[PDB]
Amino acid sequence: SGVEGAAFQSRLPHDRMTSQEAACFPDIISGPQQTQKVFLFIRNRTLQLWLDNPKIQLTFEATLQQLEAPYNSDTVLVHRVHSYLERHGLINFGIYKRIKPLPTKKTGKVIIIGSGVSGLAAARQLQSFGMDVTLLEARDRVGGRVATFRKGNYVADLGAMVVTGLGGNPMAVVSKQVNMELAKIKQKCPLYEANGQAVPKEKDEMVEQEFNRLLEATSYLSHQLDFNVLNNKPVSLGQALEVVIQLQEKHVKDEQIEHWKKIVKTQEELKELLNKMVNLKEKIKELHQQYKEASEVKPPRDITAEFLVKSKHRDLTALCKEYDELAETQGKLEEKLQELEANPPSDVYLSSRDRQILDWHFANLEFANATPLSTLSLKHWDQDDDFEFTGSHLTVRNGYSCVPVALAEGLDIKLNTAVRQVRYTASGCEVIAVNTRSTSQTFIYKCDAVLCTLPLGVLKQQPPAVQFVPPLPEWKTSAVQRMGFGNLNKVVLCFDRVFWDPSVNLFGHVGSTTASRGELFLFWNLYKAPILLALVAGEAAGIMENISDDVIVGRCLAILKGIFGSSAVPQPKETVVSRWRADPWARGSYSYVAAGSSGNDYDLMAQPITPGPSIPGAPQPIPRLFFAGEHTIRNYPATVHGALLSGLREAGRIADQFLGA
Amino acid sequence: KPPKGMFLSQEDVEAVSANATAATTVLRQLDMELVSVKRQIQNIKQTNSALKEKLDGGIEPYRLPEVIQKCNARWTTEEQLLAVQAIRKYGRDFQAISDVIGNKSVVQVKNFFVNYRRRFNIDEVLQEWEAE
Amino acid sequence: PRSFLVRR
Ligand SMILES: Cc1cc2nc3c(=O)[nH]c(=O)nc-3n(C[C@H](O)[C@H](O)[C@H](O)COP(=O)(O)OP(=O)(O)OC[C@H]3O[C@@H](n4cnc5c(N)ncnc54)[C@H](O)[C@@H]3O)c2cc1C
Repeated sequence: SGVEGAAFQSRLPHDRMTSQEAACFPDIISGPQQTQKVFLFIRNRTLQLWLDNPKIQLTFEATLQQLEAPYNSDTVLVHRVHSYLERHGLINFGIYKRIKPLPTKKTGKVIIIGSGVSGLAAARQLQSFGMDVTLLEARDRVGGRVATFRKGNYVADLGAMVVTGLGGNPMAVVSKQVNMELAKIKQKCPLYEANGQAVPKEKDEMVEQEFNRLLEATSYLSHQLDFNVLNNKPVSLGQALEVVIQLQEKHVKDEQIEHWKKIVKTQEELKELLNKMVNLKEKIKELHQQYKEASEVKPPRDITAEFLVKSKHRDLTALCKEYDELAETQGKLEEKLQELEANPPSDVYLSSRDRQILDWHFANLEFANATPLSTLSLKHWDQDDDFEFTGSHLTVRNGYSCVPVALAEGLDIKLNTAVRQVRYTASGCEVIAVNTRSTSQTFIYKCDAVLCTLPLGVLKQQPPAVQFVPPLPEWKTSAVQRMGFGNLNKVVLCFDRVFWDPSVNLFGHVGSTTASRGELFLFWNLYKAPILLALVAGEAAGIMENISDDVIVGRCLAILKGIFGSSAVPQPKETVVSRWRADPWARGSYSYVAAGSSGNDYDLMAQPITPGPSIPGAPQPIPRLFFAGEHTIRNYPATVHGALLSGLREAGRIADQFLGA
Repeated sequence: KPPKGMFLSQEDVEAVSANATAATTVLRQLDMELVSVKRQIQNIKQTNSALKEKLDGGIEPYRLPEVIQKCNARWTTEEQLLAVQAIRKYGRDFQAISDVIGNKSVVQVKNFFVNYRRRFNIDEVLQEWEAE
Repeated sequence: PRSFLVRR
């Protein structure tokens, strides 16, 4: 459908009212089914209209115009629905031509810490609602963890690189509003072992299938067996994978044992039979001579001498029958024994070479979560799974910076302004910053509200880069402590000519040791110009930041030579190496669900702080200190769309507070 | 609902979890157990190689040709006396006694056992066979 | 998170 597909593109159920809607429309959701379908249609339709043309403001009037009866009947209902959507940033978000120019008379003052996507998204929304907004940014540029390298025609993202599908992604709307060159990623990714030899197709498929089965096993181990605590400590995903692997090694051994144990049971049947056949051959030999002697008494003989010949003859054909029946039973136990020797169980679970290739699939998982698997919560690492977008993953050939730079237009942004202290009281806030260039030049910003978009890395920093006065409550600081903030670096290799398969976007390099599985484990070509991006993931990321760009480009060229040959790999024209853990305006790459945390901490990070009263016995103050950023959005963490959506959320929560709902 | 080609019982998990080196311990216990079963194979198949040796030639040297003698209804004095001695050496094994005489079916042996019972004191002959 | 995995 069109109306139902607009609900889906807005991450809303088309046929049901959300918790947020129930809060703003209690009269409707608590009332009769008919009115709700009217609500749901008006909502779904308003969204459809915005999405069909997101380059110009959708006004209340424009909405009512294009609504057919009986849905245009109730004009207040349509006005409530339109206002809700506009406020919560489901319509008229991003960069659109405004119909009615914004009124010169501004209500309320907000300081936004950081001009990353979360910051910029919020700032636009608040200005749209007619608040006075100022962003304080420590860097000499906007975008934050969206960082794009540019020298001549060379263009390469050191931060966010990938749109993780357009199906329900609000970056779909932004891509129409801003010229981004979105290019699909071809899923074909050949591996190449330590030497330079592509993994054999049969083996590649075999390890990849084992990896998925190993993961699926950790989930079963987590949910069905409830193996989520061990020694009064939360179970890591790494721990669960070790334990699942060990149990697979145990089963390989247990299998061999049961197989050999049934070979000895057969060899001991055979021994018992051969012993019986040897003793019977002796009794046949002994009894044959007896008959030979008795029959060598030539006739004529009395009847006792005749009987002796006959009785011994009978007795000997009997024992010769038994031995022939036993020699049959011998033959079938020798067939059975030759079959068990022919069909042995597996010698080993995984060879040294298989374990190295499996370690690449673990590196890939350590890249995705930007952290060693030993840090990830087994139970909750994938807690955002149900909200993933549909459609092909794409890259920005333009460079992702095109997006923030666009969002920054028309906004009061103080660059080279490092927030040092955030003061919040019953009567308002003071934000104290300094010039990054000369730390002595001090600035004081007075505001009704502060929106903090400081990365979780910065919030974690001990001792603190930013002082809160009064200090943040235990419930907030405990969440900051618990939550994971990961690391993941990129090496940009700019060449003069393409020496790689230009229809292959990805290709892996398998590390020799487990300890270095992350080290330059993957290479991207996604750009018009000849550029390769090497990821440094897992435990490698932290360690490789203490090693110089020359040595890193060194290890890079080596690995590429091994695959393409010394004659094909030139010196690079330009090289850049990200060091995100050392970057003091990031202190890492993005959030992960650490062992001992859950999605619930993402919600704690998003809860605003309400100061105490100035004079005692004074009424409960309004909230002053708000939080946005990828670490604040439980359902879309560690993404640009997550940051974007977190900004829009806080802009609505602040407007509701300071302009009324 | 475990995955196909993965084995994960509550017992095994607890047994690798129970200790900090239980994993490596449980695996060597089986490695040693596997060596002990593989040496027991070498032993018993070297034992069995030796017995297959002592059987070399089968029983073909000690195998006697088959008698094709056509079963007859007329009881000769020879046959009567073979029978009494067969009753003496064997018991009521009517099959063996027929095999000895070589031209009397198991039926005729069963018949004989009552027809002549009075005259060949077969009751006394069976008592003598039971004593030994 | 999971979303970022390659070769899915
Ligand atoms: C290597 C890498 C790859 C990624 N790949 C992807 C991807 O493919 N797809 C995707 O969707 N997401 C990706 N992400 C995540 C994405 O970049 C972030 O989730 C998002 O940009 C976070 O935006 P934010 O506004 O929450 O934080 P930021 O972008 O960090 O913005 C916060 C701002 O605060 C500023 N600041 C810090 N300290 C101070 C201070 N004391 N005073 C003032 N200002 C301060 C910073 O300079 C910054 O501008 C990636 C991240 C990294 C690091």
